[PDB]
Amino acid sequence: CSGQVVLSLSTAVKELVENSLDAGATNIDLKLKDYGVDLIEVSDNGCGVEEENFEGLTLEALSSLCALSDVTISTCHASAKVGTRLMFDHNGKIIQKTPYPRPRGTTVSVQQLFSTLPVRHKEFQRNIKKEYAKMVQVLHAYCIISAGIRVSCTNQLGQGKRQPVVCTGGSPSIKENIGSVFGQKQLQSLIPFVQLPPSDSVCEEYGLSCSDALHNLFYISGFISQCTHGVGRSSTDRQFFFINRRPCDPAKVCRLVNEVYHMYNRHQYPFVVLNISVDSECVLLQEEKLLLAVLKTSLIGMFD
Ligand SMILES: Nc1ncnc2c1ncn2[C@@H]1O[C@H](COP(=O)(O)OP(=O)(O)O)[C@@H](O)[C@H]1O
Ligand SMILES: [Mg+2]
Repeated sequence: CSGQVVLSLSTAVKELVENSLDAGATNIDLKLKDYGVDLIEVSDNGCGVEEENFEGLTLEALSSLCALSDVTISTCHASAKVGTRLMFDHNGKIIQKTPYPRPRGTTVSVQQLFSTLPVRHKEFQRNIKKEYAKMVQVLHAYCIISAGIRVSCTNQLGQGKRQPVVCTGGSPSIKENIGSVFGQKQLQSLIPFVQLPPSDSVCEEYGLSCSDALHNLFYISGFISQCTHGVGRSSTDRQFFFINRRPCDPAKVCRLVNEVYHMYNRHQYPFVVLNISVDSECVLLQEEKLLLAVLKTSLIGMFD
C-alpha cells in the first residue's frame, strides 16, 4: 500500500488518456456523465491487452481507480481472436471475464468516481465546476499537442442530450488542433513562435556569456496572441506549456512569458501554446537562464 492514488478527476482523466497514448492509439474518445461524477469512459483504438496480462492489469493508476470506483474494461489485442470484457472489484480483482466482440483497442469505464470514499465523493460533487474546469484544461492540453491523433469528448447531464466538450480531427499540425479546440477566431489573433539566439543585452541581464549560450539545445515552438491592443484574453485561462510534448507548469517560464507580454499589452494576458524540446537528461530544468534568455529575446523580436 504505497498509493499513487488518483487525487482528482483531471488526474484520473490524465492517467487514462496517457494509457491510450502509450498504447499507440490514433483515436481516443472520452465520454463523461454529469461531468465525470457518474461516468468517465475512455475509448481507444490501441494495441489493447493480451489475455496473459489481464490478471496483471491492476498489479499504478488502474489499481487506484478500481479502489476508488467500479471499473469495467473491454479489450482486444491484435493477436486476439475475440475481445474480452472485464469487471473488477475494489481490490483490483477480476470479478467477471467474458468473451466480447470489439475492434482492436481498449475501453475503460470508471463508474461513480470516489464512491468508496464518501467524504472525497461529496467534495467532488460540491466542487465539480472547478474540478471539471481543471480537467478541461488538461484535456485541451493533450488535444493541442497530440498531432495526428483524434481526441474527442462529450458530456451528458442526467438524461439530457450530449454536450460538446472538444473534438480534434487528427490533423498533423498543432496549429490545426488549436483551430479545432478553440475555433478559427482564436487562431487569427495568434502569431507563430520564432526563435532567436539570445541577445547580448538579454544575456547581460541573465548573467550569461558566449560560453553559456553556445550549447543551447532548447528548441521552442508554438503560438502566442499578438501584442495588439484588445486582441488578448482577460485571464490566463488559455495558456499551455509543454516540455518534450508533455503538459506541465513551468513556473518561471510562465511568469516570463506573461511579463514580456505585458510590456506591449499591460491590460491582458496572452493565449499561449509553447513546447520546449530538450534532452531528457537535462530535466526540472538545467540551463534555465539560457532558456529564459532565449524566450525573452525571441518574444521581444516578435512583438516589436
Ligand atoms: N488504454 C490502454 N491500452 C493498452 N494498454 C493499457 C491501457 N490501459 C492500461 N493498459 C496496460 O496496463 C498497464 C498498466 O496500466 P496502469 O496499471 O495504469 O500502469 P502504468 O502506470 O504502468 O501505465 C500498462 O503497462 C498497459 O500495458
Ligand atoms: Mg498509466
